Amino acid sequence: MRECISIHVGQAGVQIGNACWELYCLEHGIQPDGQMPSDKTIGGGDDSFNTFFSETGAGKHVPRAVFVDLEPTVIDEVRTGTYRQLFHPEQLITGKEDAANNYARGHYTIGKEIIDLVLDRIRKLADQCTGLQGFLVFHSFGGGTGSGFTSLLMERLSVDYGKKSKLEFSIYPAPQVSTAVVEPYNSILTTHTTLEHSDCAFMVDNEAIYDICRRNLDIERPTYTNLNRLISQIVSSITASLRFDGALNVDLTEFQTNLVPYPRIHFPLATYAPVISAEKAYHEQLSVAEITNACFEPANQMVKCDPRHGKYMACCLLYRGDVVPKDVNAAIATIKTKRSIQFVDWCPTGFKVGINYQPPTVVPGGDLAKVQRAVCMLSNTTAIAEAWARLDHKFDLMYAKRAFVHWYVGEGMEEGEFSEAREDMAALEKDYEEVGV
Amino acid sequence: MREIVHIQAGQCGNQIGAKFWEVISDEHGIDPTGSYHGDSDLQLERINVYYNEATGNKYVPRAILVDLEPGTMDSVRSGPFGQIFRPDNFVFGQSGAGNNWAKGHYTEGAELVDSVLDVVRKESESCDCLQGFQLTHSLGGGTGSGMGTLLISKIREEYPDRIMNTFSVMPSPKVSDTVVEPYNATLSVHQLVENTDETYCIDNEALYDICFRTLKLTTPTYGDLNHLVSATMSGVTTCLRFPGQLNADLRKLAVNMVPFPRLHFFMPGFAPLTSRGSQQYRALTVPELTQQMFDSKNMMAACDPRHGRYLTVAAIFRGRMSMKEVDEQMLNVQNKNSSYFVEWIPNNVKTAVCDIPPRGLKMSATFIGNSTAIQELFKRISEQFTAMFRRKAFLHWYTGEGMDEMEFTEAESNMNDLVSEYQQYQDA
Amino acid sequence: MEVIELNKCTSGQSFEVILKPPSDPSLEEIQKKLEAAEERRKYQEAELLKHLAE
Amino acid sequence: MYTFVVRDENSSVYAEVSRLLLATGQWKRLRKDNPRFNLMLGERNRLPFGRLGHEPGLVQLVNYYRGADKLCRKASLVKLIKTSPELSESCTWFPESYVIYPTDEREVFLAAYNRRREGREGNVWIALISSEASELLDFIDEQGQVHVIQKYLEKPLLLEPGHRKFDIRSWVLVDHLYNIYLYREGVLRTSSEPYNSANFQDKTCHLTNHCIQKNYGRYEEGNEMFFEEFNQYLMDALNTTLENSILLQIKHIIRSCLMCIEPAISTKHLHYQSFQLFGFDFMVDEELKVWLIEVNGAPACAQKLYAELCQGIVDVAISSVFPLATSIFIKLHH
Ligand SMILES: CCCCCCN(C(=O)[C@@H](NC(=O)[C@H]1CCCCN1C)[C@@H](C)CC)[C@H](C[C@@H](OC(C)=O)c1nc(C(=O)N[C@@H](Cc2ccc(F)cc2)C[C@H](C)C(=O)O)cs1)C(C)C
Ligand SMILES: Nc1nc2c(ncn2[C@@H]2O[C@H](COP(=O)(O)OP(=O)(O)OP(=O)(O)O)[C@@H](O)[C@H]2O)c(=O)[nH]1
Ligand SMILES: Nc1ncnc2c1ncn2[C@@H]1O[C@H](COP(=O)(O)OP(=O)(O)CP(=O)(O)O)[C@@H](O)[C@H]1O
Ligand SMILES: Nc1nc2c(ncn2[C@@H]2O[C@H](COP(=O)(O)OP(=O)(O)O)[C@@H](O)[C@H]2O)c(=O)[nH]1
Ligand SMILES: [Ca+2]
Ligand SMILES: [Mg+2]
Ligand SMILES: [Mg+2]
Repeated sequence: MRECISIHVGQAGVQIGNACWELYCLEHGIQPDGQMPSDKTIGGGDDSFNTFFSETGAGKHVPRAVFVDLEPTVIDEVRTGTYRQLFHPEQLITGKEDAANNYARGHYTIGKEIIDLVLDRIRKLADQCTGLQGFLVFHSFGGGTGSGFTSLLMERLSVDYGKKSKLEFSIYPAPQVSTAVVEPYNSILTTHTTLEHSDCAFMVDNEAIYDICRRNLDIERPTYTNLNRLISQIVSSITASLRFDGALNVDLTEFQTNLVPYPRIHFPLATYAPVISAEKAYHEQLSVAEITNACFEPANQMVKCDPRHGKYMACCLLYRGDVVPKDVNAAIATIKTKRSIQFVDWCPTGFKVGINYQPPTVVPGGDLAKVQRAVCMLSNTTAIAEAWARLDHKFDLMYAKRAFVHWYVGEGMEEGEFSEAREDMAALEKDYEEVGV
Repeated sequence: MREIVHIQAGQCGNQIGAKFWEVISDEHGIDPTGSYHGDSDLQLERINVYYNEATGNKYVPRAILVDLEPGTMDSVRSGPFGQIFRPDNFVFGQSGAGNNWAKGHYTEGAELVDSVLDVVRKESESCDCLQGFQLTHSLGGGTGSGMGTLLISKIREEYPDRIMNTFSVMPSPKVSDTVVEPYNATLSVHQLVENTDETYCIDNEALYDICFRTLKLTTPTYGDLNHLVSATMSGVTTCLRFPGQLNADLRKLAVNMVPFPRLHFFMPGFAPLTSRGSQQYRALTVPELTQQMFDSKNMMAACDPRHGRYLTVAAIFRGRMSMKEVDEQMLNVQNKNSSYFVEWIPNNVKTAVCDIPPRGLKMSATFIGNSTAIQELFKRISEQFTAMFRRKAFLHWYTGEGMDEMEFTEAESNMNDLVSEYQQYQDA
Repeated sequence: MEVIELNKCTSGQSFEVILKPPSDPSLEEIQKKLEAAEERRKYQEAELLKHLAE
Repeated sequence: MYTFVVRDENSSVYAEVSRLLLATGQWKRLRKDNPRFNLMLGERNRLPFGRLGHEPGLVQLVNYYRGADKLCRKASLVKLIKTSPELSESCTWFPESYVIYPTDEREVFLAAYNRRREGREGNVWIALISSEASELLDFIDEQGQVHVIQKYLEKPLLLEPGHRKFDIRSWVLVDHLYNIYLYREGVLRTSSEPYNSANFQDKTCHLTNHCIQKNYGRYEEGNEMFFEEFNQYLMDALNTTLENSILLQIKHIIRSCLMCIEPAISTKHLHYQSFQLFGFDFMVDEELKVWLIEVNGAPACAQKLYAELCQGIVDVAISSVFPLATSIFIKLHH
């Protein structure tokens, strides 16, 4: 057994974190108390779930988690909410005034004054790990803390834990629930600085999740609660192999090995199915063929893009529920004849498949319906570069006028970091096009 | 606890400031004595933004009342909410400023300013994490314009990394006949361009025209004008006072609204426009709020939005309504009127919804625009200013207090530069 | 076409299926970037206070 | 009020569409970089498909299919016909073609070429035209970009009086639902100077472009015979009709080509929608057998037909998606 530390930075990171840990506790039969009746080794263990949970002598199962935000409001809701005795107060770190949707303010101004304290509290979790494998970092691209502080943290984690893997779950900005007009700036900045320090990063466009919630859960105007509970399902499907017995993606290095052959192009596309409204009565259960065919619809992806106009260099299918290999391979055979699935010439056309027999857990009284089988496809496709093009265009429109740049220069950032960040993204867009056509 | 320190200076500033405190105290269920008597925890969650909490369970506005004459502050003390304010936060002289910016800034105001700063300091020390300051004042008089700007300058020296926010009432010949108001206003705008982060341009031209034309009040009082100011001030501070996602503090608001540091003068709007006592029995639809809040007749600055382009916009809706319908309607406005929103700032309109409405309205909407059309307001002041200044008329009132013509020329230059700067980004 | 690497346990199973074959800065440098930012920020504030003192 | 943007100013076809959309009084033209449009009449090259369909409260539509280049580039079409099982090497209506890169399937070309020498049969190929291989390979190596060696049709159908070569242009509109609409009016782009068997030097009788014919305009106005007159010629001189002898084969070729790529380019369950006007170029041999020459992604129209065709693009491609306040097309059913 090898431990994984989760780190939650900013409002988005923190609030997505809560959704994730609530869901993990339900999946493992852990209570808000922290007690886990089914666990028979009291005071410790080397079970698969112990990758995410340490244990106390009183039998309390406690997340390998630190929550960091530069303002107390949201982390206070964790301190006083349903799962409050789950966490030790040294895991919940808060500042006084936030980064004001300013990368520079999060990275330089407040990042310098808070970074040593955060590495200290991360170090206190690493010390109680027998074989720490790495970090799962949750954050937004658009917030100042989420962008600015995260990129700094990642740079430091490379110094202090050079051999350890670092995975991201990054929230890509969308105008329908965005809170700032400079989110393109912040996204480009933190991506440029974090690129060398991230081994594999899962991008979730809030636009995609918002539309999935409208279209498939029949929600008129999705809140963050609606979004986060869907995000948590996708994150759980992805982390299940670390928390449960299995032989696919069982340590963080395997995510890189299986999904990321080029280090820079480390942004696999996630696609999830089925997403079914709970308040919908009479629902025809979708077959293995139908949910597996749904993994090639843009409308089920975490980022809206078109894999047909691009190339795959890796593809994992992660099933949860009543599924056997016979029906998966039959589904793939049909799908290959009906759809456009080009791999790059230097990779084999193929699929790594993991099945856990337990179907997805739902949050009780939630928006998602219980289902007999579900799947998350993790595909490294060049079509995700569309997301970079959109973001890079919005950047260019603002930056050509130097709009809002004074806010960043005012916190000590040089104007040249903008154009360095931008031309790094130009090179990334070029790397993707070179691989893809 | 992200505290704002409020300052009100001069007749106008103290009058609109007093009305701000009446209105928000009522929305937060604070009575004239400071006691909470509300029926919702949403009123108290962010009460500390504007109120100190004293012993008992009493709430004292973090408010500093400043003037160079006693009249308006005796009126505020004698008024219904007057007992709510801390008595040591009334700082007043006896001389007056005689509607003279030089007297407020340099001579009469210089004598009182240190005792104001002591009260500001004491209020600031008591804050867990001060975010900044808001000032209410007119630019056309002496104390509010001259001393108000001096105070801004001094506060910036002591607190250079905090946000400075003003509610600045622009003079109009429809409301005042004092001949020297363009001088006072131009001098004050010179100060505001350098030393504020966010200024709400509340234009007496617009306030009067709304009262006369739309509200059909043929003899408007200052009270009728202020009724529109207090509603706007409630509206634009909602996001600071209630739990919310968008523009929750002064700095975030500034980062969303101000793409270049000098262009920080905002054009506020409000729907529905009401007069006091005349009841709105009919609640507005989300479509009507959205049409009206963007309408030229609902703007508190006398500027034609069609003569410019919006750099940034904050729209804030209040009451219980469909969020879906707000989104549709806001998206509808900017897609149907696409050419008025600069293409070089993507997604520059941000929308907030707060469940709690103002008193007497079920539905309301408050607009905050950084539009290049605000140049028309400055151009009007500039024309009035230049007409006098080219013959040096009424200038002895200012030179007699020690000022030089050079200051006037500099102020004129900086404001004319501001105007051309808006024109630059209007044609980009 | 071809299944490989089939592993089974009580919780689930996993495998691979092939259709077709083929054809970091130091602690020091971080501090110097943070400190220079702070010096530029402190220079801006001192220049402001110089202008206000005038 | 709908809104649109114009990003190819050279398009003779979509200039008339924008003019007609403005004339309706329910469409407004925005400036090219304003993203808040319902319709993009997009640029020829580097079109930003990845930026489309991410504007809330706007149904967005573009006048190109992303991936339609695979049908419309010469080297791509040969590869597409060769490798797609639905078209295949066995495809009877596309001339024997080979992709040739300068200094690839040059080795496979020479094998089939040297079989025709032993066979004692017509061995002319086009790049441009020559019967000896040595000329063609050496022509490509010193030129620049990739080229196609395609079998030249020795035995064209010829019009009388004058003994002239021709090609047929058919315009096809593929809407957002992937209905395939053949415009009823096509056009024969004719040769004027008579067809010579031996003389390959004079590239005028052999290449039937509207521009390259510049005697000229003797037999018909601007070397453009339309379908009424060509049908009449077929009835008189050959005792057949246009519909029966040629048009069924065209209908077949068009539908076969567009069905093959439908999975790759359809916008059915996508976040933006596509339509596109194509120009199929057809050659007809002496046996009245139809042959595909090329597919053009951004065709021009013939001067007489602009008014009708462009009004049809508005009716079926645009007003189908964006409805307002006697059908010129034939629906090719699949
Ligand atoms: C003595 C110098 C006052 C200058 C007053 C300007 N106004 C006028 O109507 C004046 N007209 C002008 O100045 C004209 C005439 C020449 C051409 C153009 N000018 C502007 C008349 C009062 C002149 C006879 C009104 C304001 C005036 O309105 C009246 C009396 O009709 C005033 N309103 C008030 C007022 O609002 N009083 C409040 C309390 C109050 C509020 C604000 C204050 F600053 C002071 C007191 C209490 C009343 C009951 C209320 O709430 O309505 C006091 S004086 C402007 C809105 C145009
Ligand atoms: N999915 C999701 N997105 C969120 C959530 N909270 C914020 N966001 C998005 O993240 C961006 C804003 O960043 P935040 O994480 O709120 O900002 P922050 O990291 O707290 O940084 P500062 O507040 O600037 O210090 C916008 O794109 C929001 O839509 C959340 O709970 N879920
Ligand atoms: N295999 C073949 N057999 C007979 N004629 C052929 C032929 N290939 C091409 N042609 C002749 O050459 C002409 C032009 O060919 P093609 O359309 O491939 O070139 P092109 O694409 O450069 C013209 P444009 O650029 O305007 O679309 C045709 O009109 C046809 O008459
Ligand atoms: N809207 C409004 N304007 C006012 C009020 N009182 C004064 N003014 C305007 O403010 C200007 C005079 O400034 P005032 O505040 O009275 O002078 P001060 O006491 O020296 O600050 C003129 O343009 C007046 O019309 C008021 O209560 N409301
Ligand atoms: Ca155990
Ligand atoms: Mg935050
Ligand atoms: Mg006065």
